[PDB]
Amino acid sequence: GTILIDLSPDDKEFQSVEEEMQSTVREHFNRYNILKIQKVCNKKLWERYTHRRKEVSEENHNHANERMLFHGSPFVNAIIHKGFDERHAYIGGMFGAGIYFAENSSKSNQYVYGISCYICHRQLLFCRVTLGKSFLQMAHSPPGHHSVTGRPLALAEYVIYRGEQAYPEYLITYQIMRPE
Repeated sequence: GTILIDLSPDDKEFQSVEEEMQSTVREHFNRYNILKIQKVCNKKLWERYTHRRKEVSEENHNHANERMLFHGSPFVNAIIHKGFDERHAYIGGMFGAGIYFAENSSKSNQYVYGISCYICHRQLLFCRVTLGKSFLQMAHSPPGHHSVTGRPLALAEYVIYRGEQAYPEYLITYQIMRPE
């Protein structure tokens, strides 16, 4: 029961997600061509998220440690309908078998087509992620912990090992803009 709410570029919510998308771009293109920012409204994927959010709160001194983070994966189209699913994690990842996020849109943009075209439209997710007690760096969370924060330039990555601790709130259809 997923319904996509298309946001007007004149809407404060659109501009918020637009600036957050554009301002978090670093260099390893310069700016993005933001085409479509849609809200993801699924009552069951939401009640599943919030239920888990409260579980983590009670295990972390009444602090969910919630963050808005970007996500890229070949599974975006499936995620918005079936929710995040740790079962589809990669066994050999640097931080084990978890779902990867980043606070830089440009980081998540790397993982859109698995692990240089200006024409083909891309999609990222801008998600609510419950980090809870994040371990600074494997199969699951370490004991007493709910997420992994990594920092391998030195760009921050965040990994969860339970699909229900993230909700794909915004679907951003965009292109990387050609440097003039």
